[PDB]
Amino acid sequence: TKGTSSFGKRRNKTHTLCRRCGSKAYHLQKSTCGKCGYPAKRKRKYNWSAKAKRRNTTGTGRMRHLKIVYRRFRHGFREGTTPKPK
Amino acid sequence: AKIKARDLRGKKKEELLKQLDDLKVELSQLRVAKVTGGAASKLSKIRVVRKSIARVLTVINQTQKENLRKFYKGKKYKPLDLRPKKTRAMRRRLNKHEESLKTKKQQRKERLYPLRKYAVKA
Amino acid sequence: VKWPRYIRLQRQRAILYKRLKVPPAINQFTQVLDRQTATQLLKLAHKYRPETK
Amino acid sequence: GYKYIQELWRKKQSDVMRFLLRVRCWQYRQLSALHRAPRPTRPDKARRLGYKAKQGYVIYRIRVRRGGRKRPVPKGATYGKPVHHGVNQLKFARSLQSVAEERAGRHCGALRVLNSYWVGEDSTYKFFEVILIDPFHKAIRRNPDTQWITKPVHKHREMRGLTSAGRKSRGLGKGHKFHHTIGGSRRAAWRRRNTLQLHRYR
Amino acid sequence: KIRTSPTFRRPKTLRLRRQPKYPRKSAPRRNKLDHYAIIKFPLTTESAMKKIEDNNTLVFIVDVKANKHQIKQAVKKLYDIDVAKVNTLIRPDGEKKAYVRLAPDYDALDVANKIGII
Amino acid sequence: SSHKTFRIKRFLAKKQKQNRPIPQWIWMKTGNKIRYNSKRRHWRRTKLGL
RNA sequence: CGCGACCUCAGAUCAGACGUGGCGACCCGCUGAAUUUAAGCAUAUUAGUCAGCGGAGGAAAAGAAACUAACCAGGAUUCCCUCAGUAACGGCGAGUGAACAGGGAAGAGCCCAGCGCCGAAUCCCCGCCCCGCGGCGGGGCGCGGGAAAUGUGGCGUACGGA
RNA sequence: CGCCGUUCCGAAGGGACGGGCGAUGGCCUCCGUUGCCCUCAGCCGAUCGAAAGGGAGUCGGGUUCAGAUCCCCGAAUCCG
Ligand SMILES: [Mg+2]
Ligand SMILES: [Mg+2]
Ligand SMILES: [Mg+2]
Ligand SMILES: [Mg+2]
Ligand SMILES: [Mg+2]
Ligand SMILES: [Mg+2]
Ligand SMILES: [Mg+2]
Ligand SMILES: [Mg+2]
Ligand SMILES: [Mg+2]
Ligand SMILES: [Mg+2]
Ligand SMILES: [Mg+2]
Ligand SMILES: [Mg+2]
Ligand SMILES: [Mg+2]
Ligand SMILES: [Mg+2]
Ligand SMILES: [Mg+2]
Ligand SMILES: [Mg+2]
Ligand SMILES: [Mg+2]
Ligand SMILES: [Mg+2]
Ligand SMILES: [Mg+2]
Ligand SMILES: [Mg+2]
Ligand SMILES: [Mg+2]
Ligand SMILES: [Mg+2]
Ligand SMILES: [Mg+2]
Ligand SMILES: [Mg+2]
Ligand SMILES: [Zn+2]
Repeated sequence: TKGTSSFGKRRNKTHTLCRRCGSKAYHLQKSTCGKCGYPAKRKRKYNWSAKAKRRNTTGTGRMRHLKIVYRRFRHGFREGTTPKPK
Repeated sequence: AKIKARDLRGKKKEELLKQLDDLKVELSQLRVAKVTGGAASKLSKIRVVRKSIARVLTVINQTQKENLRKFYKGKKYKPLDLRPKKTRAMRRRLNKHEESLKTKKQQRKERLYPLRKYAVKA
Repeated sequence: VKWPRYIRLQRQRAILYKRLKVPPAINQFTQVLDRQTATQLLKLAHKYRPETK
Repeated sequence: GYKYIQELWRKKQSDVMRFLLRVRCWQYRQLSALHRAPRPTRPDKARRLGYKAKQGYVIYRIRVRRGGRKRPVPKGATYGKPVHHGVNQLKFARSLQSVAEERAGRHCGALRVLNSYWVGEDSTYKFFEVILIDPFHKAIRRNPDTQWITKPVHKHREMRGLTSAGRKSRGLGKGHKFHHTIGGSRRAAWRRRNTLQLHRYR
Repeated sequence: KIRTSPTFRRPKTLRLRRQPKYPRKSAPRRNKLDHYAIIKFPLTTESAMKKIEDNNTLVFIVDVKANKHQIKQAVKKLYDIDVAKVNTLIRPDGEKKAYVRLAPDYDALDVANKIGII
Repeated sequence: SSHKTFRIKRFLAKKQKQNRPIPQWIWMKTGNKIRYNSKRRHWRRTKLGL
């Protein structure tokens, strides 16, 4: 009865998609995420999981501002200039 | 007709917004042709008109930004958009004058004991 | 009245300055210049004020 | 003058200074735990520790509870060998003055801690005063005698143990007493002693 | 001025208004929910052609962020036709279908004849 | 259920539009290996997480 | 009663700034084990290590002796060879374990408070002029406002200095 | 890092009528606006917590291959 019988009672979910990390780990009762600790300011990460870091690091996403900073860097972040016109 | 960005810079703000308000109607008529079924000669003009709108709005924002930083060319406080945007640590430095500042004690040391140029005989 | 903390603090520090045995070195500041000598004093100390900006 | 307040603040066992330190400690015991002071309580000790009476210099007064560091564990039960059954009589390795300077350097994270000093204590509290500098004022930016504090290297001097009260806790120094901190720090000494140099040719 | 009540309440002081010395952003951001972006295309399905023919309505795939007010006031701009009512619904596809019912005198079938869908 | 939310109706819509076969014009390309769509999903077997 | 100071303390979508979070190989500050070794084990060892927390930089930290020495003396810090598996610690068991000198890479010094001297001789802010203007400055005006005598600037700091 | 704590060590109300002063837009008549005082004010704790608790107000008929107290027609109703 502890098995197949009590596997039907599973109907109300514990977690939902966190809004900061898009993972399905937001405990609806504790109101905090198990993947990023959303209500806490600091993203939670431990060294004892070397791989969960490599799944969430500065390369894993779009770097929509870093991949351009790495390009404006090769010229000391020049500003207010354009090439000489034709 | 190939809308180049060169012959768009002399026109006036409302002589640009009339072109915008005509290109958006040409878009609406092309997104209608797409759903009613239209010739590929028309369907392929969507990529041409979305980019004509892109060129127009680009020249509009460029003239507006040049006018803005000309109005604030010599002013002291200017919008954070016209302020030079570099890295946070590069914007939170000391000025080249704060770097090039010296106490009167070092303006007196550097003066009374300069670094002399010399050689030695071998 | 229930006063704010800073008011009650300074109002009962003026009381601690009446309950605590104040050494004569601090108590020698209560015996001060009178109200008649003060006038003539500042009268003389007005002809020798420093210069302004 | 300043040497008169100096030689006066060394007779803390006298009458006048045990009255003053006691009315000060009573008044401090009524305010908040971390509050800004209007002006330096000890102007002489503040000059000695680097306080120029000019804009940008700030003084925070802060109180800390005396006593050692009980180990944060369950009821008793520090699971380990009897060596580490100690919870009660343990001591903390950073002085209460460094803890005052870092509760100020954390409550107000924009300002840079310079030093701090003792302004009173009782059985359950120690009262310090932390000399915070505002590193983006122009009285500090332009004045070149003190524009070193405005560089990013001196962020959180007290979280990195570079203030006076902090440096006093890392056991560094030159001599035959300070051998275990030859090199950068205790861990940069430990690394070089516990590091096996394996040359190419052995 | 006697203290009539034993509760010292904080006195109300004066509060000024923001007189900035420089606007943060240089220019107001243009309204990206234009009258044109708010209406993408119509539908030509016999589920909406019976609405046009019988119910004298039209079926547009409007932007999802659009109110029935923005829709009404943007069909009265792109097509110059007074509107009876608007009924929106978000499809399982994701887009927001909108049934716009024209005034009694205006004929949907004859404004769809105009704009193209017929 | 039938008492969805907006974020969830929208996530189901995305999971509906990702559930279609590769366009037929796409394996005459040159640098091509995709024989078929392998990221497909059946509503019965795999249950979309959530 | 009122008026005006000063001190202490609040309120602002007050004018202008600043912090927050991420990364984390290396670095700085704390917290801190137990597997294992001892042919058991309890001190020791593993180890100030794994985990944990905080803070940075392109390096960090340290740094111009309250030093080493006992010589015919050396002279900031950091690094390598060597001292040295040494002196020493240790159920003196298991095991642990530096420094001085010397040869090299590099090489650089300084600054305050205080004590005195000077008419506060000093600093920040706003308004206007001209320039510079994409690292917000230079010069001139303002019986313009503040900070500061509960101490600003110049000389000056243990090698002595005035 | 944070934890404790929810009326407890708190200057915790940015509100209202009337009056006086001041300004504003127009049949500048007479209301409305916002600036300054005068008068008055309890509260009890920011905020969250129920598609079964509390919670104003829509019913008939027709219609689709799949939607109807939702669309069409006809009758109402609450709130501002
Ligand atoms: Mg539960
Ligand atoms: Mg240092
Ligand atoms: Mg000591
Ligand atoms: Mg403001
Ligand atoms: Mg064993
Ligand atoms: Mg064994
Ligand atoms: Mg065993
Ligand atoms: Mg042991
Ligand atoms: Mg050891
Ligand atoms: Mg320790
Ligand atoms: Mg670790
Ligand atoms: Mg952390
Ligand atoms: Mg950080
Ligand atoms: Mg950096
Ligand atoms: Mg350094
Ligand atoms: Mg020395
Ligand atoms: Mg040496
Ligand atoms: Mg040596
Ligand atoms: Mg050499
Ligand atoms: Mg000097
Ligand atoms: Mg001096
Ligand atoms: Mg709590
Ligand atoms: Mg609610
Ligand atoms: Mg209910
Ligand atoms: Zn999450």
